[PDB]
Amino acid sequence: KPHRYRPGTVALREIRRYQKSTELLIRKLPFQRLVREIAQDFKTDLRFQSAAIGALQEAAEAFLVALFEDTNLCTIHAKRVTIFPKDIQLARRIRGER
Amino acid sequence: KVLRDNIQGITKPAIRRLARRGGVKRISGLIYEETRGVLKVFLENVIRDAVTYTEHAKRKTVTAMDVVYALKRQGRTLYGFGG
Amino acid sequence: RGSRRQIQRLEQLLALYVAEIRRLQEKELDLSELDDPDSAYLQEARLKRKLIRLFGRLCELKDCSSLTGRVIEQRIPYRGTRYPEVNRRIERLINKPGPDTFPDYGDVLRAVEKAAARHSLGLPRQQLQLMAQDAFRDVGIRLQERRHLDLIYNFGCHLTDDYRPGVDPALSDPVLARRLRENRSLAMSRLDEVISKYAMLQDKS
Repeated sequence: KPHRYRPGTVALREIRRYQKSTELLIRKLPFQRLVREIAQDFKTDLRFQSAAIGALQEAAEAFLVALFEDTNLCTIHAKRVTIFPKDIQLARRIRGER
Repeated sequence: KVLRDNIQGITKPAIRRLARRGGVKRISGLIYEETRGVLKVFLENVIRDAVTYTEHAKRKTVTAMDVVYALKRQGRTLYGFGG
Repeated sequence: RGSRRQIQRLEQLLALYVAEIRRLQEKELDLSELDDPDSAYLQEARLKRKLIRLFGRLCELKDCSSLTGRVIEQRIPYRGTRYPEVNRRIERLINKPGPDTFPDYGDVLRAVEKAAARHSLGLPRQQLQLMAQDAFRDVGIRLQERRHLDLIYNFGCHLTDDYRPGVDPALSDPVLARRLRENRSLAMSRLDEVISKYAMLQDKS
């Protein structure tokens, strides 16, 4: 059982959230620019807490990955196949949401 | 016949890696555009609810808390957060 | 054992990083700021990276692993087949460290085939395929569960740490509740529509 480091000045629950931020796959500049793109259609005077952008990004990447997990789980072939839009849709109907 | 779509924004390799993170190793051409489109629609959906909360609070800033209450309304993604 | 003084100095820096991260988390970005490559959000991201590197260096200095107690660090056991040799290879497959661990059917089938071949189990093709399919299903559920918990136990920041669902403003304002209900119907149709749009496009090709 590996030795665990527990900083005296920062709780691990904080460290874990910062760690997950570094694991995100979409570049953060294009991500915030996509939020801007959406926000412009609502209201030109909208502001966003930085923390809100981060929450949006963490959840959005999870949402996308789960769509692929579901498609993966519904795809059973001896030889590997390329995933198409129809595959996502069916898997969503079998395993996915609403 | 074949054609390369232009964009500014979310790159093919990011989308390939998101798919891979879900176990999907091979995606078709349309998956790239579809992934960007789905991502945008999901964000619109969350932001629509978040701004509904923001306006209810009579604020002009969307807070992380507005985004949480919104996310909880979008189904399984954040299900169970906060207890 | 690492230098006590240097550990103390580095841990102070670590907390200094945390305070600045929190400050940036509270910054309010207008539309022009969301277009800025040096926005508070990007500064915040850079600092989280810097902090995680420092955390790692502190782990080394204290002769510890780099674990942080993430849910995805927890091993998922697999004992689903009647062949322990197969079970082991599957368990190894699904417990490779990091956020990208999620096999496809082919990965599971290969693991079954490889274990069978290595230990000369003499299992026929169709039996291997059934074994792999049952396994893939079982571990798929557990992998999604572990990631989901990893997300909800490690989400947000100090600004959201006092959230609880019973404080939702919609619970005591039916006008708000009604608009959110209307939003929900739209949101579901919008998602269906984009998923269907790309299916339709595939059909025209």
